[PDB]
Amino acid sequence: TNYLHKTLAHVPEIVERDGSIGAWASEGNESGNKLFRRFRKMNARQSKTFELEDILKHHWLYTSKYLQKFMEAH
DNA sequence: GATCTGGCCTGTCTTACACAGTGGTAGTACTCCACTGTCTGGCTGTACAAAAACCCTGCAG
Ligand SMILES: [Ca+2]
Repeated sequence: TNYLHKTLAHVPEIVERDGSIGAWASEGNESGNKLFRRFRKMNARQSKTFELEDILKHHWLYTSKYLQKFMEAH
């Protein structure tokens, strides 16, 4: 199997090349698709010319350190 | 084999059923900038009088 060669063959080499493995997973991005879905449901403009423009604008807003920092939630 | 007739099909006309909700854009009717000088009315040191509701008291029964 492919996964087996990967996990036996370069793991020490890669964690030497970088210093971790999970710290470069695409994992998080598959989560963020959830986000996209939700936005499309609720903050749509119902116009395919703009729908993406609006979605991207709201998304970017959602992913700024600034506004999250305002989200204290001690 | 001619005839007939109820039941079936096509086409018809009529009453319903989703299409909100979301963002960008604009006109527009409603509201504070700075500058002002002035006045009323709450505040404050005690002393003075006026109401209120009870508690005792006293006379009356
Ligand atoms: Ca209806």
